[PDB]
Amino acid sequence: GALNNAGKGMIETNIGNYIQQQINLLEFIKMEMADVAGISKQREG
Amino acid sequence: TLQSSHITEWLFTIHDDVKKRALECFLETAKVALKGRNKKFQ
Repeated sequence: GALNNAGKGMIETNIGNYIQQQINLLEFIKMEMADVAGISKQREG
Repeated sequence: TLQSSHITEWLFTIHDDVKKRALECFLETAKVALKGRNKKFQ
């Protein structure tokens, strides 16, 4: 009876979470460089 | 915005230097043009 039921499969990959992890890491590293240089975000604008 | 203006004030500074030199150039050009029998300068 699985041929008339069970819904439709989905080839889904959780790449969005990976992308968000990369974006968060980029923000963290940019903030870290700003802190090391002593040139804060409020200090650049 | 001032601290952001600092980021492009280097462009503006070199632009000002170029403008100054261009105006000295135009001044010497006008000085040479003076002695060419043009009645506009009168």
